[PDB]
Amino acid sequence: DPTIIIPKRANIPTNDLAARILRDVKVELVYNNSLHYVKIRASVVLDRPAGQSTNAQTPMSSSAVGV
Amino acid sequence: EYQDKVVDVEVSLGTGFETPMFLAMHGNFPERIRFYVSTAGMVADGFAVGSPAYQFATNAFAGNFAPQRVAIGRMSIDSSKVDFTGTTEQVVVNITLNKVVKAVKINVGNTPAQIATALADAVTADLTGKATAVATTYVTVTASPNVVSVGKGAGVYKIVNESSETVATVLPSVIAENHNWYFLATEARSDADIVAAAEFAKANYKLHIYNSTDVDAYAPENSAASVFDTLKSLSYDSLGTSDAGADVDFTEGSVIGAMAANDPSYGDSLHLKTMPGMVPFAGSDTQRSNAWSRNANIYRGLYGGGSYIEGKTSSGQYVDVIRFSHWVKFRMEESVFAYMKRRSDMGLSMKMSDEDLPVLKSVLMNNPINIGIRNGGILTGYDTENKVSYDPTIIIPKRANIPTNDLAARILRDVKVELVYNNSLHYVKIRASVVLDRPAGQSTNAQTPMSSSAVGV
Amino acid sequence: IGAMAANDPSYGDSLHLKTMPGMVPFAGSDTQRSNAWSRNANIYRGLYGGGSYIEGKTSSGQYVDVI
Amino acid sequence: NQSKILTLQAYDPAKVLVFIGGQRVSGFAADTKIVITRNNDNISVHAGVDGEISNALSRDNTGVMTLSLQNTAKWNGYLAQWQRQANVTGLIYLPVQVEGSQGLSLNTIGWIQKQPDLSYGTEVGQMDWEIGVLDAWLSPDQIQGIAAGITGLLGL
Amino acid sequence: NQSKILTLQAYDPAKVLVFIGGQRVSGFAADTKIVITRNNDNISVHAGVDGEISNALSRDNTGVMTLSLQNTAKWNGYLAQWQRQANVTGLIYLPVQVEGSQGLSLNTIGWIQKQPDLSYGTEVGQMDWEIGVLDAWLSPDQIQGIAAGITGLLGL
Amino acid sequence: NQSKILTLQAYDPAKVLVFIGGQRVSGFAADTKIVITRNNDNISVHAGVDGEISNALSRDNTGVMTLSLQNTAKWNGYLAQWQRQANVTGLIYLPVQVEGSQGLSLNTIGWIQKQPDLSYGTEVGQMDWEIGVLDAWLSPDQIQGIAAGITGLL
Repeated sequence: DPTIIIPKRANIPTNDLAARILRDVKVELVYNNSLHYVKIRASVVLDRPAGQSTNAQTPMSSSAVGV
Repeated sequence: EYQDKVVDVEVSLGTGFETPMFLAMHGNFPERIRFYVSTAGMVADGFAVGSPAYQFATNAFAGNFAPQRVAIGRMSIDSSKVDFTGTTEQVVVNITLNKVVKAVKINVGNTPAQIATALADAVTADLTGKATAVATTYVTVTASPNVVSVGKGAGVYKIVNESSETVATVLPSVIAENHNWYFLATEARSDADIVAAAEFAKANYKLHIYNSTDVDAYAPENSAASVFDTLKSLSYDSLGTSDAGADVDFTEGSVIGAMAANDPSYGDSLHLKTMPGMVPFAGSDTQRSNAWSRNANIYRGLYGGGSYIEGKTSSGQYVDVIRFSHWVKFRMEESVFAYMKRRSDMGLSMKMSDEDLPVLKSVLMNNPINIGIRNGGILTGYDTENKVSYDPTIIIPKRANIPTNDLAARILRDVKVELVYNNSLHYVKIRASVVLDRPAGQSTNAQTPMSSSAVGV
Repeated sequence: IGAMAANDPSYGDSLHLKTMPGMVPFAGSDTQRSNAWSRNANIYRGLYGGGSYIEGKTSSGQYVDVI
Repeated sequence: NQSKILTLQAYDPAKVLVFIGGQRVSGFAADTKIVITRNNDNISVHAGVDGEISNALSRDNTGVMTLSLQNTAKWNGYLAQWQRQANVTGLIYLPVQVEGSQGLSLNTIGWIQKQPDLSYGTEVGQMDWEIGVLDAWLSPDQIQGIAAGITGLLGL
Repeated sequence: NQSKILTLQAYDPAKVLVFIGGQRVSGFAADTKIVITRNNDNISVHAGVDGEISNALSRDNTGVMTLSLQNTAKWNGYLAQWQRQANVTGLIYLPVQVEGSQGLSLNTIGWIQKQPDLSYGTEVGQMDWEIGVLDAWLSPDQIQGIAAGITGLLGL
Repeated sequence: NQSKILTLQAYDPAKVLVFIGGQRVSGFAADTKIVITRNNDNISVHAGVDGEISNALSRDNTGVMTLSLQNTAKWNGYLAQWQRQANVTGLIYLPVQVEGSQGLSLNTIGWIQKQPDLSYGTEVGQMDWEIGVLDAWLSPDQIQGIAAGITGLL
């Protein structure tokens, strides 16, 4: 999300008050990229679509052993 | 990078888990543990086709629960022995200097001695001037710093690698190195080696799997002369099963292929699961009983298919229970450890006070417990025979009960948990009845059946 | 030092389990870990995929957070 | 048994994507975005003279898709222009895709069936476009663990 | 994505102009000024004997337009006089135009279909005139950026 | 355990500035000053007979902000003139920003929804202009700290 910060009167140096200048205002943005190149990986089967295991359990996301 | 094609389309035609570790005898690399993702990776490293490691790897990836990554242990090889005992074209696949596939061939009275010496003669200059072979029924083969691998190609002969390095000392070396493996397997099928591996496995909380061709497995129930007896007598836990092809292709991989991806949280048993690569057991009815009392599982074919039987371990405990206990331990300390680390990274590390200790109930109920209840591994509810509930409970000490010594050492203990395991179904019995004349009649007593007798004295 | 500079002692937080971005996990078996501990020689140890600093005992044996 | 959460992430109406011709559609209204329905049942049953039951599969799979939009959306003008062009020339068939969230999805070829009725009133009105689609079989697609489940069903 | 305002200026019911014969119409009532609807669907579908679907464009484009007025408006008398004159002589066709605000518009030739029913009660009543129109295709017209969007749609 | 003060600075109502169209609003009435409420629940729940439950996320963030002003403030005339001008021309949207003292904030686009009643009596009355906002999400921009990533054992 964009953010904006504005100085408060307690942080303006006395010199800038004489010159009447405000600075250190800060903004933040994120740019959105377009798409240029795309790659495809096609596959043509000949005899039978590849079979899959009958393991109907939910696929675990991590290994129990961690040492 | 430059891409000439804005859109690229390459066409082709015809196209975590608990990783095991197999401790082989070889010298194809200097390290002591290497991870492979397919047999095609092992051949590049100079492993002969049909070699002990090659057979184990292909069986593991062929199961419904393949691990998709395997570890290979390394032990020094001093000699390899090819035994032609038994009546038997006999191709022997060899690889030398990791740069040639010397598939020597023999064709053949027909006694082993003829082929035994014939192959040794064929080995000479069959190049091959960097290795030696000496006959004697069997031939001894030895390398010089040349990688030499021998693998079965046909015939009845078998491969027997040999090494002076003892398993009992190697295992500590391979665990000091990368330890991300669960199943333990070896090719040192001597009686001493199996026992030593079993003892190590239970100390480091690994699972030991092995196969035996010993005929004493199903010897009469009163005779104790097999490995199964020794392991049983020591109250070890190891999933030993008796098979005939174990000593040719090392079918340990097939068993692992049916368990690597099986999540323990479901309480799923190993009973009746298929083992692609094994062969039906040919013993008679009495032999099956003898092996059962031995706690030596068998792979028996029924109604055309093949099915494992009873998954019992050496000590008599069911394997699924053993697996469940390890899963609870491993995935209970991990969740607590992970929560503690997150707190310390923020600077707000946990402190032993009554205001924070209670939080551990939410942590334990989150990762290990609730996952085990959705999948049905953990029972809940109320029992009317015992009149006792089955709900998990957790107790946490309060700051007033921690001894002053533990405060200095910063240790918390006496945390207690309670669980109930859910059993699968193995055997079912039916009592059918066929009527011939009339379905059995019943009394016209339409009163509600009384549940007790009035007289009680 | 990067894990202590901004950590004010007033919270009583310690160096246990803190992550050091750039060190390498200790490899020496498990007994070697025991020898170092008696030496008051802390080690960087990897567990569950990450890296964790274990105990900040000083040379005299007193914990660093106390000092 | 106790209570259980059916999914892990909540169903989000904005995550449902509707594509007509190749452009996402925006401007939905009220509390119903799209409604997908069939025209005929999948199987018709016939009774016999001695208890036999004969079932016949249907070979028609057309359906309807009601799109609810505000009368302040530009897609109203897009659809009106497309309707006029189709009437003038003859091309009426355009692709239609709906990517559901935690639910069934659709991918077929559709056409404009009936123009809705405007109603200028005190509040902002609602226009409902009936889009007819060739095939109306919903596809599990994103939902995982379906191939294994299908082979689990027994029957004879 | 977050929320978004569909337009810049709010829809205003008084900005909707209705012209019959060449004069603006005033005297609307209740919470519904006009309702524009068609009589038949744009395309009728037919099933085949082996799965083929055949579509036929409709060539009838007549519709209805319900005008809601109070029974204290002079346009009631205007319409009654026009109806009597049309019955006597034969001229029944007059132009009809509706200029919508932030919405679709209409421009065609219409006629008076059915006279409403009076109802003198405690409160002030409502009369609804059905005006039939030759062509009932709504036109984007005021809405901008439609020509570019029309060429954007893909289809085969 | 000892009682702890929450914030080192007291809550000053004069630091809660209200900006509509770029001008500061002055002349608020007594008791409450700003009331911000949503219109519908954030998450709806579909309870099942067996026990399975599923939730949906609301995509509507319309809200109503109530401003209370005295009868003698010029901002009443300002709002009346703005209402008339928006009615005749058509443009009805203007920015609205609220800055909290030690609380949450708000910054969206708003419009005048309902005009308040005007009573005349012995005492000076109060008129509550009802302002609607496109989105009613309160923002914790003023408070410093990022613990949302730290929190959450989901």
